[PDB]
Amino acid sequence: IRGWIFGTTLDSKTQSLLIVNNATNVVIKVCEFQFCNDPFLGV
Amino acid sequence: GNYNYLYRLFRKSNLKPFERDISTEIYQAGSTPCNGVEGFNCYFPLQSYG
Ligand SMILES: *[C@@H]1O[C@H](CO)[C@@H](O)[C@H](O)[C@H]1NC(C)=O
Repeated sequence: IRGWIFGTTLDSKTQSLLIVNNATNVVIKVCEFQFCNDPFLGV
Repeated sequence: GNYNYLYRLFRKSNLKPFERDISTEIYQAGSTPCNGVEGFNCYFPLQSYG
């Protein structure tokens, strides 16, 4: 587990929270993200 | 006339405290779904100050 994504539609036309732990720092953003159907990282 | 300042004119519910809504989804004021198409009873929720 690395992060969480919060919102209502979890797609564009609205804002959505994204928290992600990379390896030494957590990045938190609230952009109007266009999430994928099955989002994940490419470690 | 300066129209750079906007305000939301319609919304399905009132904002909670310190809530921010920047969505530009077309507000369906009637019973006809808008499907993202503006027209009769389908309005842009934002309006410019005069
Ligand atoms: C938040 O989004 C949901 C999505 O349907 C909506 O039902 C709800 O009314 C929204 N919250 C507010 C305070 O408008």
